[PDB]
Parts: sequence; structure tokens; C-alpha cells
Amino acid sequence: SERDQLYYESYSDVSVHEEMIADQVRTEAYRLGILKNWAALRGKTVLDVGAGTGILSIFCAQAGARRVYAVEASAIWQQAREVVRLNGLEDRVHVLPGPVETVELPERVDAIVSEWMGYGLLHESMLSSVLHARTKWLKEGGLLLPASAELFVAPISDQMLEWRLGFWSQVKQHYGVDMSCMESFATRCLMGHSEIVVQDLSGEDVLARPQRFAQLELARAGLEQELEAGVGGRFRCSCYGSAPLHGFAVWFQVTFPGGPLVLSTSPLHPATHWKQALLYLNEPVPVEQDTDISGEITLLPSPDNPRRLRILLRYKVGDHEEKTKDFAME
Amino acid sequence: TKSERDQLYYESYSDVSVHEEMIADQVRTEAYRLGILKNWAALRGKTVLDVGAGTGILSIFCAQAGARRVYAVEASAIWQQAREVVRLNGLEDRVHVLPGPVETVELPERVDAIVSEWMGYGLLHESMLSSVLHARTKWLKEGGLLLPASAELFVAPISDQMLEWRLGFWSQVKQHYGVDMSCMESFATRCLMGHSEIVVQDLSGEDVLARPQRFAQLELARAGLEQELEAGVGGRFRCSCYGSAPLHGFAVWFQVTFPGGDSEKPLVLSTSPLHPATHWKQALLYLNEPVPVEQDTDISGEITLLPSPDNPRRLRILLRYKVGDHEEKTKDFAME
Ligand SMILES: COC(=O)c1cc(O)c2cc(NC(=O)NCCCCNC(=N)NCC[C@H]3O[C@@H](n4cnc5c(N)ncnc54)[C@H](O)[C@@H]3O)ccc2c1
Ligand SMILES: COC(=O)c1cc(O)c2cc(NC(=O)NCCCCNC(=N)NCC[C@H]3O[C@@H](n4cnc5c(N)ncnc54)[C@H](O)[C@@H]3O)ccc2c1
Repeated sequence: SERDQLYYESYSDVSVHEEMIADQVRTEAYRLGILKNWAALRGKTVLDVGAGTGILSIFCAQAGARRVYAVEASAIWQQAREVVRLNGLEDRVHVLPGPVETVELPERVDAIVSEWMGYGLLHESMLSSVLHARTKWLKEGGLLLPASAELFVAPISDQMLEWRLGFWSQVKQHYGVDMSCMESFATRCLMGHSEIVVQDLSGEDVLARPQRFAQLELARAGLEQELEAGVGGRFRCSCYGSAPLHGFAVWFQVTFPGGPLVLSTSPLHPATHWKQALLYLNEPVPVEQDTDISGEITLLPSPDNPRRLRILLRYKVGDHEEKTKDFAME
Repeated sequence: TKSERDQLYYESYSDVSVHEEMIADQVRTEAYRLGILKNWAALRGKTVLDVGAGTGILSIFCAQAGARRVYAVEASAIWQQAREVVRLNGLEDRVHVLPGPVETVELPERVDAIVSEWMGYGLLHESMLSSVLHARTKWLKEGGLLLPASAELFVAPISDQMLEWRLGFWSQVKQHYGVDMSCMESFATRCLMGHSEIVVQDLSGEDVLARPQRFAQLELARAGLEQELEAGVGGRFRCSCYGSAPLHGFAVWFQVTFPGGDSEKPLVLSTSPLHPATHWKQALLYLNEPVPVEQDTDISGEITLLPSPDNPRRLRILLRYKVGDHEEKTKDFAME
């Protein structure tokens, strides 16, 4: 309650809603994903879980929803009421303040729309709120937007990290002072920790074919029990070539029903504010073409904080013995 | 507490990231390189104290400039890496890395010169200045050399184009997505401008609304400078706007100046938005809301850099200001 209240009012500031709507890959994907469901939303009722400024609710109205209930727990709900009023939709889009867990809707709804994903998919873990509203207020077999999330893992050779490690071998060319001996210290500092690092990679950093290691269907009942215990699964892949293996990037996509539109955070797709979630090994591990990497990745809430993402990594490079690493978000 | 702050600072400077930023800062590292090498005559065969040596790169520049002995004093765990950096370049006979605070180090001798890179954001936030002044009094010989010799503080009124774009962003949602969100503008201004925090951000010359005014100078060689630091480094200013724009507030930045010696022309390391970027960026002091001004609009007031009452290392800035015919206003800022 102390946490929930502190977590909600982190969204009472403009900067995080600005960043979300300024992410055009995200916002266009949601806009299209909603509008493309015009046939299934037309004449139907909708619950926007965590409506924020209310922009997703208004796309739902544009898709022909007859009513949208925009439920928002933080102070930003006042802005959304004015946005709705300003767009002339106060008769069809109803901003209700409070947590979706305890708000009273006038009715069960035909559809849920929500943008609930955090870093590494489940950090902040608003997903439990969405699934709570599904059970309580979505009608049987009702539409969820997006409908599902897919998790991906790929082994990586991070060019940024390389450049930072090799920075110390370059100081001589720049200023006449040799500093190559700092490299191992830079390695321990940048890789030896146990934090999930949130950073933008590109296709150049991907060391093998991405593997989908879990799918979460939002419409599947009892998925709330699974989240507390951890979701994820196993993977196996083979390296493209020779490079220092730095670890793994984890990312996700969300899929809207076809009416199929996919919002991807892959480093092979245009960048989003989510970037990717990097799991560095303690030190770089040389690999070559067809090196076999297998393992298991599990996304869990942290013991100390149920909204903080933790990731249990088990891996095995070639024949170098199975290792594990325990990661938590900063 | 102080033990909380000191442990957070040990841990920070014991980590590679902050040193990578300072050395990657080519404007800074190169100025110090030229500023030191330019003073070879003063430094040839003399002794040097490097206050806060970090990785030792400044102590090595000193040895490269002809110094016979350099004491490279560094309080964080990074002293161990600097010891290896000195050994790698074959300098451990001339450069001695000593761990710990400069306040408690014991040198074998007093020194001919002090070099230090001690400047925080807005010059004095997190400042190692008091460490440098303490080493000056205790270890520098009479008439010894200080590198850099001085710092100067500058203020300018600003129309921050990036801030403008964030303020107008909500007015541009409809053209992009069909949803009118221009009612958000007032709310965004309150968030982005209504706080009392100093914001550290890069600006360009396009942001500077009037001639930058130097309002203070710090001459490191002056004994009893220490008393001015606790009461306030500050000064008064007046300027006239270049043209029409919304006035968002003021930018504060600094330069430091190395003595000429061989060339007599003084090398300046600048953090002005008119000069190449550095990691110090600028300290922005936003008004509660934009104020429209035009060509030759008068702007005047007083700026005082102070320590915060709760934390002496945390920079506080008192801004008193007057825009044209508006009434004088004040706003009290602290670093986040
Ligand atoms: C100086 O600053 C820095 O340096 C900084 C550092 C960062 O690390 C920064 C990180 C950022 N990124 C970030 O924060 N999030 C990116 C993904 C987030 C995941 N959440 C999500 N999808 N958003 C929509 C959620 C909306 O639903 C509401 N809601 C929640 N539960 C509810 C419930 N039960 N009932 C009703 N309403 C509920 C919320 O109130 C909100 O309106 C941004 C800025 C950052 C800045
Ligand atoms: C037993 O020791 C502990 O447990 C300890 C105790 C402290 O109280 C600590 C206090 C710190 N605070 C601090 O650095 N604030 C500055 C922030 C902006 C300005 N920085 C800048 N422009 N360049 C930094 C250049 C290098 O100067 C070193 N240094 C700093 N002050 C020093 C001193 N008195 N003597 C010797 N070396 C000192 C740093 O470590 C750094 O590498 C850090 C670490 C500390 C460690």
C-alpha cells in the first residue's frame, strides 16, 4: 500500500507519459492495433487499464467503441479527463480514478486495452493489474489488446561494451599515456555486477538466431498464479561466427488480434523506449561459428520488492560447464 | 550521513565509469594536457602534488612536462589502478601514487606546484575545492604554482530550444495521432519548470538570449579564499536580450585558466554553451514559467552559489532577478 501509492504517483509527472507517447514505434503500434480491430470493437464496451493521459481510450472510441472506461490510479487521471473533454468524447469515454483492482465499473466490458509492459516485459509488473481486471470485469472470451506477449533471448556481442572496454587501449593515441592495463578493471566493473542493464543494441550485436522462450496469452485464466512463481523457459542456439560472447539480451513483443499486428522491441526492429534487457556474463567468453549455447531464463518478482524484476539465468557455452547468474533490475 | 555520503563517493570513484567519462571528455583532458605542458618552465625539475589523481593521467602529464617528482594522491580504490598506470608507463620512480584523502596524506616534502581537476557541476557542487585549498596551505611552497590558477563563473539568460519542444509537444499530438492534447501544456510547464532543482543539461549558442556575463572569479592562490566559499560565491549581472523569444531562465557555467609561462597567452578550459561540449554541460535555472521578452529587454539580478544547509557538498543557488518592467522575483535552487 505504501509501495502501490509510491508506484502510482511516479506516473503523476509529465515526463514518463511524454516518453511513452513520444515513442512512435509504441504509440503507432497501439494506434494501429486498436483501429485494426474496428470490427470487433464496434459498438462494444472497453476498459483501458491504466489509461494515463487517456490517449489509448480515444483510439478505442475512434475504432467505434460505444463506451470506454478509462481507469487510472495516479493524479494524471485529471489530465485525461480534460483530454477526453477537449476531444468531445465525455459522453462515451469515462475517466474513473483509482486502482483498477477496486474501481467500480457500471458493467462488465467486451474488451480490455492496456499498455502495461515494463523493462524486460515484467519490471513494474502491471500485468497482474491487467489480469485482475480481466477476471473481474472482462466478459467470457473477451478481447484483450494486446492479446499476448512473446519473450525472446539472443546471445550477444555488445559493440558498445567492446568500445568501452577497449577505450583504455586507445588513450595512448589520444594523449600519449598508456592505459591498456585498466582493461580488466573495466571488465570487472561493467560485467561483474548482477544488475539487469537496459540498453539499445542493434542487429550487429546479435550472436545467434533469437529464440522464443515463453509466450503469455492474456486471455488464459489462472495466468496470475504463474507470474508470482516465474515465467520463462528453455532455449538453445548456435553462434553466427567468431566474437567475444558478452551474455544475453532479453526482449519481448506484443501481438494484437488480427481483425496480426506485432509491437516488437527486438534489436533487429526499430528502437523503442524499452530497448532490451542485457544479462552480462562476468567476463567475455570467446565463441566461434556453430558454438552451441543452451540455457534457461526465468522472470520473477524480487523477494524484497514485488514490482522489481529479477531474472534467473542458467547457461552453457559449448563444453565450458553449466553456469548460473542471478539478475535484478537497478 | 557523512559516512553514507563518503561510502557512496568512494564506491563511485572506485568504479571505472566516472573515470571513463572524465578521460573521454577530450576538451577537458586535452586542456589539462596543454595547460600542464605549457608550464614546463615552471615544472622542469620541480615537485608536484596532484590532488585527486584518479587514474594518474594528470600526474603523468606533469612528469612528461619535466617534473622531477609527482605525488599523486587519490582517496578512492582507483588509486590501485593509477599505480598500475604509472608503472606501465615506466614512471613509478618519479610519480608516487599515495592512497587516501589529501587532508591526511604525509608528503616527504612540500611541493613547487599543485595540479588538480576538482570542478563539479555548476563549478561547486560536490566540490573538491576545499581539498585543493587545504593542500595549497599545507603542502605548497611560498609562491608555488597552481594548475589551473583560477576559475570564472558566467551567467546568461536562455531560451532552451529543447525545453520549448517538450513544452509544445502536447500541442503537436493531434497533427500526429488525431488526439488533441494541448490542454497538457500548462501541466507540463509546472512539471518541467515549476520545481526548484538545478538541471544539468547541454545547451547550444542558439539557446543564449544575451551576452554572457561573468559574475565571479576564484583565484586559487589567495589565502583566506576559504571564507568566501562558505558565505557565498556570487555576483550581480545585467544584460539586454538579443531578440524575441520566451525566456526560460538562466544557464550557469564556468571556465578555469592555466598560467601562460612560455607563451604568455592564458589557456582556458571552457564549459560555455558557445564552446565545445564537456561533461559538465551547464547548470540550468528555470523560471516557474516562460516569460516573453523582445530585443533589448533588460534583465538584471544577483546569483549566489551557496552550500545547502542539510549538506555542505550539495550546491544551492539563490537567484534574484528582474525582467524588464516586471517586479523583481527570487527563486531558490538546489542540485538534485
Ligand atoms: C530523471 O529521471 C530519470 O533519470 C528516469 C529514469 C528512468 O528509469 C525512467 C524510466 C521511464 N520509463 C518508465 O517509467 N516506464 C516504461 C515502461 C513502464 C511500464 N508501465 C507502463 N506500461 N505504463 C503505463 C502505466 C499507467 O497505468 C497506471 N496504472 C498502473 N497500475 C495501475 C492500476 N493498478 N490501476 C490503474 N492504473 C494503473 C500508471 O499510473 C500509468 O499511468 C521513464 C522515465 C525515466 C526517467
Ligand atoms: C578513505 O577515503 C574514503 O573513504 C573517501 C572519503 C571521502 O570523503 C570521499 C569523497 C569523495 N568526493 C569527491 O570526490 N567529490 C568530488 C565530486 C566532483 C569533483 N570531482 C572531480 N572534478 N574530480 C575527481 C578527481 C578524484 O579526486 C578524488 N578525491 C576527491 N576528494 C579527494 C580528497 N579529499 N583527497 C584525495 N582524493 C580526493 C576522487 O576520488 C576522484 O577520483 C570521493 C571519494 C571519497 C572517499
